[PDB]
Amino acid sequence: RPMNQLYPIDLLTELPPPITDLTLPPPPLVIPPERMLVPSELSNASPDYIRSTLNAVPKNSSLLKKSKLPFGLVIRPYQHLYDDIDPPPLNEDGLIVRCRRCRSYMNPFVTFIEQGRRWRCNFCRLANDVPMQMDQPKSRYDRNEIKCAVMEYMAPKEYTLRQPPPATYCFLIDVSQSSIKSGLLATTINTLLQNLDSIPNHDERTRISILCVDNAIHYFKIPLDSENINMMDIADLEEPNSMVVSLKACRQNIETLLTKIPQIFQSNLITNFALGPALKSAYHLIGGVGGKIIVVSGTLPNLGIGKLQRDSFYKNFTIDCSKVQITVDLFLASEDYMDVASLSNLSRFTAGQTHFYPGFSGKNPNDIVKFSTEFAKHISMDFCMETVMRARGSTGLRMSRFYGHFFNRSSDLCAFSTMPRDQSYLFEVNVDESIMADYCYVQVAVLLSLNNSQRRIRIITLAMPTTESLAEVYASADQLAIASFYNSKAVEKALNSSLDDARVLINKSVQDILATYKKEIVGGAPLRLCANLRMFPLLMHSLTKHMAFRSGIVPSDHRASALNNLESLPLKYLIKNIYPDVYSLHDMADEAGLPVGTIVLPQPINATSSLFERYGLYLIDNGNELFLWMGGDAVPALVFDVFGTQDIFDIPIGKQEIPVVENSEFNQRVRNIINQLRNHDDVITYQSLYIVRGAAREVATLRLWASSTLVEDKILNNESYREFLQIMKARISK
Amino acid sequence: TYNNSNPFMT
Ligand SMILES: [Zn+2]
Repeated sequence: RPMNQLYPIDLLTELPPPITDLTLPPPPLVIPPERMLVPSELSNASPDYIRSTLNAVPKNSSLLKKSKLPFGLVIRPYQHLYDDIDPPPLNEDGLIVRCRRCRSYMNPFVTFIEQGRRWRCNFCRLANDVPMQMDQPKSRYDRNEIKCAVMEYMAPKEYTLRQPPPATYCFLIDVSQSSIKSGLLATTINTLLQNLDSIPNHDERTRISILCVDNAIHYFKIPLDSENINMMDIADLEEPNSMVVSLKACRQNIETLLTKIPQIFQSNLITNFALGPALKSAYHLIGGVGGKIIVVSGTLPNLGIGKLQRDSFYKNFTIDCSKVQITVDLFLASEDYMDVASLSNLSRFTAGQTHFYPGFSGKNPNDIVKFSTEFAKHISMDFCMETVMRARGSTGLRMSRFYGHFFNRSSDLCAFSTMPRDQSYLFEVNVDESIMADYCYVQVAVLLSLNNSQRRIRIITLAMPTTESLAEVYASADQLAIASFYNSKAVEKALNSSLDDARVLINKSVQDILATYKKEIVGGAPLRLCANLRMFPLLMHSLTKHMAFRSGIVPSDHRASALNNLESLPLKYLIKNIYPDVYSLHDMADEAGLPVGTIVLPQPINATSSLFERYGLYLIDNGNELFLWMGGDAVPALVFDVFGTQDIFDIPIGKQEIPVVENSEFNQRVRNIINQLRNHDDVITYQSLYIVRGAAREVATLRLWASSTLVEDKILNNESYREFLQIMKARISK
Repeated sequence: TYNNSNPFMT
């Protein structure tokens, strides 16, 4: 069969690295047409929903252990922030054909035996009876579950205990002095004000609630608009209707309320923020139905249970949340220590997310734009509730570990009190018994309650050829999925052991593979590997230089933040966060910077200072920020086209946007590119821009930060990518 | 921890 072939390469002959590879699809999934009931591209799972680190699965353990490649699945149930965008097919007859033993769902890989009266489960080989219902002008082959690898069903009654819940929100806002002064409260209020209609309300049942918190927990009774402020203070930190209300029936009142709040705490001098108590308050406020507690704060919890200093209460809270289907999201914006490392556990184990805004300050107009844009997109994001996810494997395969934000204790089931749209997840697979078939399969199932009072079950079925050829296993390895695998193992290692241990784990992942390939597969002295794993060494090396794993000094909050982001980022954004897209703008092609409303972007250059001409203009996009680097020797014409002036020392410095320079088509093109890199319908990230000038203190600090993004270069005591490869070669030698 | 958008800020 067309088993993907091994394409040997010499890593030393490919420098700079062919970074265009970061954008190629993974190796093909060699499945002949006969194995699929209705052959088509939709008959096997798309890499967008699931990506196996191995697209040619080792037929047995000893071979898996010998490959030294990991077996993991990058799973992402949703592709966009809004469900109306490119949804999978949706079944509605309520018929759900499932195996009696394993419980796997009918899929494109089952085999109909005995005149099509029964089907043999492809996961456990059990013979099952085909319901007469599967044939009621279309036949069973016109059905999605048989035509598509990724499809969805409307769940029957037995898949529900209680009636689908409404999308419930509880904004727990920090109204302490730090919040007032910084403008976080103002910005938070104004944003809610400007997006009440952005919040999902597909069934008109969406419910909201607002808790303002300082040293006491301030509540608000919101009457129905039709029957036209009641602030109920509670200072006893040891201690529903009209508190959690209809966004629709109280639209004007919620608006009236949010408008007054800023004035209420306008002159607050209290510096207390009792997160613990408030959190328990919100818990009881929505626990009877479940929902999201969205915390906005710029002040370290310092009063009541759960206070922190420069705690396990939170972990216990997440355990309780898993009992009442509550998710917690956090927006931490402050110049002071916030202990993202501790607070991020709230979101982490409740399927929520934490967003960190270092040095946030209203005094900086650009700080407002970033916080607002993200907070707005985040609250507008669709999501599920009471969801659970699991992956079933065919005989011999077993899910062993689960990574990402959700709740999982001693099962193979991942609980999502609410399932967001902007995250990714990873499952490690183990091959126990030897596989006997030429194919093995993996099926991910999501039993969910959509934010439209509907019960659904989303299925993702993946089929992979088995092989005994170690060479074939390597030729079908998904480098980006693998990078992601080790990225999660590294986060675990760090978060539970040490940063250094995590570095050791990252570098080892590369050495073992390079060592294995060299000895397990048959010139001068090259560093051998295959084409599909060509970017792996570079990705792991670059990972060791990421702010999340770097050696040396990195502020506590930044670090925790970076770790939290790398662990939940969608593959696409993960690879870019590790290795950045760098654009050479001064010698930009004429197409670039202009429409094809989507703008065309220049081709990315390698992430190295070797290419930064002193007279050039470069734009760096690392998924977190955008750096506009202008060479200290830029010709006045260039400095002009971009900022209006001809003096390069007069340019804007730091966190600032590019000015609108009239009659400069070049300035428009630069603005187009930036705006293009800023729009995503799958994540909420708004990337602030930092303008840096090439070669008073701030300028040095920025050059330093921007420079650190060029992960191919040497930094302090971390070698360059070139040297890294040399080191590895020396290590796998005798 | 004094936070700054730039992690390299003194
Ligand atoms: Zn079965």
